[PDB]
Amino acid sequence: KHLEACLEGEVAYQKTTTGLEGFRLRYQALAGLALSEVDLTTPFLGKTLKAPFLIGAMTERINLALAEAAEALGVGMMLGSGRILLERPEALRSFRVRKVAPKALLIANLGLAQLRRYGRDDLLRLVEMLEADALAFHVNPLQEAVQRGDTDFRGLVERLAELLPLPFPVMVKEVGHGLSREAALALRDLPLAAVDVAGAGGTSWARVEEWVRFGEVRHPELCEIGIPTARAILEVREVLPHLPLVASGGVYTGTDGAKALALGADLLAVARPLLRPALEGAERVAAWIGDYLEELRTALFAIGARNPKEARGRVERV
Amino acid sequence: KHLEACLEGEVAYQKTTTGLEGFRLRYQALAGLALSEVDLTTPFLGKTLKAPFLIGAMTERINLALAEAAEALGVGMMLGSGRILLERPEALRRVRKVAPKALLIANLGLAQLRRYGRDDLLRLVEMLEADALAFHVNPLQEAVQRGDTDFRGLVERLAELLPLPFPVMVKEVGHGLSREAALALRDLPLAAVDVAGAGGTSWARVEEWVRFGEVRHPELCEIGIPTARAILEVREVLPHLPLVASGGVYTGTDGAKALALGADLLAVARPLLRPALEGAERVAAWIGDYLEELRTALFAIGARNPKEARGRVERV
Amino acid sequence: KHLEACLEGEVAYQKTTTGLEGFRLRYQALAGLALSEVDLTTPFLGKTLKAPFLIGAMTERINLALAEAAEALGVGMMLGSGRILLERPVRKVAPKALLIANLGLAQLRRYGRDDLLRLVEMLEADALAFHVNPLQEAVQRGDTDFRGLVERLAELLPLPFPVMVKEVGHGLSREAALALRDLPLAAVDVAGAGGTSWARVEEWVRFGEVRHPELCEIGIPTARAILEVREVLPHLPLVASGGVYTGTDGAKALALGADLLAVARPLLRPALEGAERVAAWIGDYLEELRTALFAIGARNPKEARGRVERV
Amino acid sequence: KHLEACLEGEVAYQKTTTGLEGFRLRYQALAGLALSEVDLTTPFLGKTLKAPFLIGAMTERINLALAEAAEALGVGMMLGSGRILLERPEALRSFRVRKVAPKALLIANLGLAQLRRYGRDDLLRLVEMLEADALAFHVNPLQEAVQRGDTDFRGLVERLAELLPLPFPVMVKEVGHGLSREAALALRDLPLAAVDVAGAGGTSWARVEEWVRFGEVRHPELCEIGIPTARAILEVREVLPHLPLVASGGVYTGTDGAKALALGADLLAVARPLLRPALEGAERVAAWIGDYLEELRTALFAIGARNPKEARGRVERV
Amino acid sequence: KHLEACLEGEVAYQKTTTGLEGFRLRYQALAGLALSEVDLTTPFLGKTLKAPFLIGAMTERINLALAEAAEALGVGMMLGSGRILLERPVRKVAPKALLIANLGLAQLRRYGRDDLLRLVEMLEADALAFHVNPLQEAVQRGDTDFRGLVERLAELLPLPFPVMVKEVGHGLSREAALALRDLPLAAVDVAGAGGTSWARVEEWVRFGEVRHPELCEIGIPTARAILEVREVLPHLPLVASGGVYTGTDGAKALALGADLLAVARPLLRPALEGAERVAAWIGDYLEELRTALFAIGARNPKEARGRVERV
Ligand SMILES: Cc1cc2nc3c(=O)[nH]c(=O)nc-3n(C[C@H](O)[C@H](O)[C@H](O)COP(=O)(O)O)c2cc1C
Ligand SMILES: Cc1cc2nc3c(=O)[nH]c(=O)nc-3n(C[C@H](O)[C@H](O)[C@H](O)COP(=O)(O)O)c2cc1C
Ligand SMILES: Cc1cc2nc3c(=O)[nH]c(=O)nc-3n(C[C@H](O)[C@H](O)[C@H](O)COP(=O)(O)O)c2cc1C
Ligand SMILES: Cc1cc2nc3c(=O)[nH]c(=O)nc-3n(C[C@H](O)[C@H](O)[C@H](O)COP(=O)(O)O)c2cc1C
Ligand SMILES: Cc1cc2nc3c(=O)[nH]c(=O)nc-3n(C[C@H](O)[C@H](O)[C@H](O)COP(=O)(O)O)c2cc1C
Repeated sequence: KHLEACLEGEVAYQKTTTGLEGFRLRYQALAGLALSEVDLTTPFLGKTLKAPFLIGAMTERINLALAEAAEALGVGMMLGSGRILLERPEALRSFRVRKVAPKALLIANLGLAQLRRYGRDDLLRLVEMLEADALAFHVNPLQEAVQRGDTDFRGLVERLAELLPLPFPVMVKEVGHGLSREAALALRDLPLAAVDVAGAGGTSWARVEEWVRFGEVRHPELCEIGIPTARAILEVREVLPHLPLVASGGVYTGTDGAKALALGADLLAVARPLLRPALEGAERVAAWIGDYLEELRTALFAIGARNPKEARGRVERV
Repeated sequence: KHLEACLEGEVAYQKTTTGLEGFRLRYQALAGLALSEVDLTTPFLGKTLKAPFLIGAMTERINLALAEAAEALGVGMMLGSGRILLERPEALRRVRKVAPKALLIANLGLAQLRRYGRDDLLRLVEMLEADALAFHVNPLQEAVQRGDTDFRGLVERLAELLPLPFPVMVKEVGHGLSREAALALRDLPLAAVDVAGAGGTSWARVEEWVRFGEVRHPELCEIGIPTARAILEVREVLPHLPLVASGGVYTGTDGAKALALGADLLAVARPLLRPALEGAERVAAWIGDYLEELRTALFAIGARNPKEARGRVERV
Repeated sequence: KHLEACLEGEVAYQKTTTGLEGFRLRYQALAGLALSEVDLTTPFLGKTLKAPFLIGAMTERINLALAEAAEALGVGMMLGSGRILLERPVRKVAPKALLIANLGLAQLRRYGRDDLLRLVEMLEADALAFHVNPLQEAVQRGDTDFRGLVERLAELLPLPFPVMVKEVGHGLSREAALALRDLPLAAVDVAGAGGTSWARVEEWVRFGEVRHPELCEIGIPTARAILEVREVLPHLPLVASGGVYTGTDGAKALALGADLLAVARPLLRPALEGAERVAAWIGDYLEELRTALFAIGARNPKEARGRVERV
Repeated sequence: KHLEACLEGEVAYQKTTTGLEGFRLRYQALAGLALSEVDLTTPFLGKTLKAPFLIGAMTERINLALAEAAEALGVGMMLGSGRILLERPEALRSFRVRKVAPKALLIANLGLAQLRRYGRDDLLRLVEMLEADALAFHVNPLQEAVQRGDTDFRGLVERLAELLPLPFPVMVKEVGHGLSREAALALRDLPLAAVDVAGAGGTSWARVEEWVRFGEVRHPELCEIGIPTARAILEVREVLPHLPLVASGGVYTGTDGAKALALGADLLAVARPLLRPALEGAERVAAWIGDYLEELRTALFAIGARNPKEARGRVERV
Repeated sequence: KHLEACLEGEVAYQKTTTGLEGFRLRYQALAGLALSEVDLTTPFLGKTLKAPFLIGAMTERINLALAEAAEALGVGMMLGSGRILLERPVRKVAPKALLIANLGLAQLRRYGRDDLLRLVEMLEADALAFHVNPLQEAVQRGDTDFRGLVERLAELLPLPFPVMVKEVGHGLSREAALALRDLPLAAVDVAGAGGTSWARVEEWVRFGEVRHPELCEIGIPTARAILEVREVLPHLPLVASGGVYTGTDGAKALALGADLLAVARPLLRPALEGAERVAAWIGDYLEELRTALFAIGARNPKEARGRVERV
């Protein structure tokens, strides 16, 4: 159903935008460097990816096409909520993807609200079964409100905070509505491995949720609520000046990814746009991502940056 | 192919603009002067042009129509990359024949200094009988085109073998020169600079259009410094070097704004491409009309010449 | 690539239409019957389908989703050109379901009597369908020779399994139907213009856009094709396909002289999402075809014949 | 719900039209008559109405506003399905409208499919309770199909045919999808008092029905099925050359009513367009209808017709 | 100026169309032939062209680009009014190519037998074409006297080289064809409405805009002109021109009764870019005309006749 909606409905934001359009990249006609010298290699969560890119979390045959491409290109990949795996270890055969992705970095996904019913061990089991290199918890009160699902988000930050110091790197992310600066403050003390701001502008899960319930978005404005990806990057970075940040949420082009990095991001993550190419097969997914990085490179090149790092600051507000 | 695209495709910028629309000219109803007294005469690169205008660089029969008009009106003209001439001296069939007096800036493009030197340059300005030489930088274009993508140490390779017999200038091809780009040139003894900013023709678009018959990465091709921003930024860094505003400065009124923001010369390329295909008379008509309005604009502004235009504009 | 284009490009016809819009169904407010009494059961190619519907030919994991649904609902299914199978040697999910193997006429120039039997064999198909498509092949720039294919079939015809001829969306004219009148075919698929234009799909694959629009709109509108072909082959069972995307349209198709409806492209996306989605699509289509036949006053696909008028 | 949909949804036909636009009225600049001499008086179902107009059937406080206006202007009125009254005689107090409409002609409404569960007496009781001057049965297989209600319309024409010869005049009508010529044939033998073709072009009850189920019309083409009001008039008249016919189904203006009459109708009936003015009160309803007849008169006047009858034939196909 | 207008103004017809859209080509999915066997070779005015195509008359450097392409592909070419040549006295690039000299009827009022021979002479043309255009001349406000021009030609006719009459885009009516039925012409160019409207081109030159739109839409649609003229001159070779801008349209043109297609304005811009560009344009046009004839079931421009129906 949710997969159906993302593929057939108007689930993207209609009024709010990532805000990246409000910034222009500083073009250096005389930055004097060679395109061949711009290196996208970037180490993330204890592994060296060939580009600062992560396939976004998506929730069976799609995962094998996504992963296969992740390996082929050398980029990371966040798995869909393995929440269903801790409930049916028999269903493990379908998230089994290491087979196609031997080396590729794989972030397992679970979602904070679950720490209210799962603990220390269960977690280890999940990262285990999947043979993941890390684990990501996603928070999403607005989505859950509109969906009318577990609507209780009390004391989840501490329940994590305590049982934290885990064997594998851990990161927190939203699902497209964004993480505010105060949200970043609430995480500043936990020893996280990284953060995914996943802001507004791309796919609105409040819309995806309503579309699943009515076959149309009945409360448009309610579903546009969120922190634009651009604002989220700036705000979160502002609070966590050193933790590696992932910009996701409508960062659908290489040029935009460059802007994302310039504003303070370290990694880019794309989800919905890969959903269709994933249905067509790994080759198609690899093609999509390949082209995205091909332009991210050219963008960094025109900016005068030799790598995702030197992009920082190379942008100005329109 | 490139000539085809500029003539048949959507090669102009779609979202980014020159930004000149963000400024209004300060109309002086009582500046108390006569239209007849506004003089466009302006000396550039060691020659006195009748108007602060340069026909933009364009790359065979078109050049003879452009030049012929350049003479007729007394404006300059930048030649297309004569890069092909240093490779096939036979095919040097030259426009001086139609343009005896007219100021002609030869064109070559920086990335070439990686394979050509001191002499070769002199030969080019020579063969053409040009009054100067212009090197153009364009990493973004070359990236999208997928051509020579190496721009390392080109500024110095020029810097050293610089002090040349003829005046030299650096220009972009429509994506613009940033203030830092102007900084990287501040030390070289250049004769002038052409900021050639975004807003007019996007060569990234022209390039993609040549490869797919359509622009596949629109946003990627809109990357650049708007002509208005480039004028302000570059002037800011090189307060005295003569500057050429080009890149979507398609009307006289816009040229006036360009000057007001800190430019000394205006340059137009693509818009002249079609009239050039129709003949010199048509090209002369176009440019004539442009200057006719530039004059009226300077007149309404209260400026007697391209110089007094400086500052006579405000941000909307 | 072709699968990519159908899923991402403007491959549907832009100017020519099926023409079904030119006809209105004769609504009988007092036909006096019960919706429950309208039966879609229809026997085709030696099997009894639960509705006069066939999943259109489409060319790997999609086929298993399409077939699984074909079984679930009791409708037929045409397989993609098994041409690739005779060069590099789904029943598992579809035990009972009627399956028409597909090959394409131009191949009889390089394959014969046996090879055919082998194909229907390997697939465990209930019949075999040859598709003709000169316009597509022209634009594609593929095998462009269609000489003597009708006879090469005509002779080696009388085959162990029922055989049918079809186009790929540009339609079969009345003269085309004449050229087939003598062959002992099991059925025909007019596959007319109005839905997906394979000339467009073909050009889109070559330029990422349709460069010769008008050239790709060439064809016989599905409505015209039904009328024309029926006119020539008054009894051979006919399949209406080519932009017959709704139940209401299917009803019109039948009313004009069709016996079966076939849908292709519209099922391509639901096929990528899985059998449940495909079954949902088709289920809904038949749900409306039934209501349409109901309002028309027809108790079955047959009584629909003639229950329509030109607007 | 149904009342909600007609008031808030796109329940009118989207592609099919009444078809009246395909005819132009024959304007007689020199028909040489006085506007004052065109008389709308027309006797229907044993009563003399002041204009060939009937308020369409609509299904509580609205009925009192509609009726009150019916009296005020001297036009008829068809009541909503009193089907609910034969099931809850206690609910009679709400259809009780004779109090406001002492004289006005009132056609009770019931709907054919009910003769499968009600008989001779029950009918008399309904016309009785309401103190109606006649009874109208409505057929609507397409609506019922889409609604998913009683979908069995077998032998309803005869069940009526036999127990017919009733104490009060009886008429058959559709609900907006129209009656075909064959439909008219199936009625040619029954001794009906009149017929309401109620064709397509105005409100599509298939759309109203789907809108109630999904909050949107999911099968547009399916809901456009029907006989355009113009076609229905011609076709039915063709079969029943003398039975008085009512043209309804998108005949929303006086000028259109004139066209309706010209094509062979005797009475015009309007429903949905009166629904909102009915919610505002009798005065508003009277205003609407008053204005409609004011233009019908002018139209008949320009046509050269002194009354609804002389309108017959005064129109041509564009 | 006129060259400027055609290149920069809205000189095409705005309301009237060629009318070719009113016909659909009869697609023969089973015409059973090979694309390779459709031959465009067609002999015209005493020469064998490789395709039934003629570059339209256009009026200096453009002509060398057009001609050079004419040779390259093997198609004909009509020269601009050489009227200016008989007042102030391209084969070099086009040695073999068929070249129709152009002059225009209204000139026979001031030029005679010899002068004509001189023109065809100087140009080394293979024939001569006179163009009539009262509507253009009216709007232009030029020589507006067209009296007795048909006879002045009629008499001094029987000329050493083949002669043909044409309009300039407003078309030749059936009666116009009647007035020519007696003269021994080599061929006719109906040059109908639907493409470039010279009344518009003319007004655009005078006001920089079309002030009397409806006045400039006056004319016989190319489709009607083909039918009407053919009707009167069942055997004289006919050229369809006037908005016949695509191969598919050319096919329709032929099907309705034309023998040759001629394109003008659409070649004007590629002509400004050079012969290669012009050749590309025409090459692509014939490439589709071939495919169209192929789908129609026609082996050559002749078998196309009648292979079309009215929509
Ligand atoms: C089909 C689909 C499934 C998803 N499943 C998950 C999931 O299981 N867990 C999660 O944390 N996010 C999930 N997401 C969210 C993305 O990882 C993330 O919210 C992103 O911001 C939305 O993609 P973006 O805007 O490019 O489109 C899913 C998104 C899509 C489209
Ligand atoms: C047909 C055409 C050919 C050109 N050729 C050259 C060239 O050889 N070298 C160069 O440095 N710029 C060339 N240019 C670029 C212009 O000189 C310059 O980039 C300008 O900013 C684009 O024109 P503008 O925006 O008015 O249109 C060419 C532009 C056009 C339209
Ligand atoms: C992805 C796709 C694959 C197809 N593959 C074949 C094929 O292998 N053989 C064939 O004869 N037709 C094939 N078709 C054509 C259809 O069977 C048929 O031409 C139909 O008329 C097009 O579907 P329709 O108009 O509903 O959409 C294919 C169509 C689609 C969309
Ligand atoms: C709120 C509403 C309630 C209705 N109730 C009935 C009803 O009970 N019985 C009936 O036979 N028709 C009913 N109708 C139908 C009308 O009498 C008739 O179908 C008409 O053709 C629709 O109105 P028209 O097209 O102007 O809008 C109802 C229509 C509306 C808008
Ligand atoms: C630039 C241009 C110049 C032309 N010059 C002539 C001419 O000298 N004599 C003539 O008879 N027709 C001339 N024509 C007309 C064409 O030969 C003919 O009228 C044709 O129908 C218009 O081209 P078509 O509709 O494809 O565009 C000219 C057309 C154009 C566009």
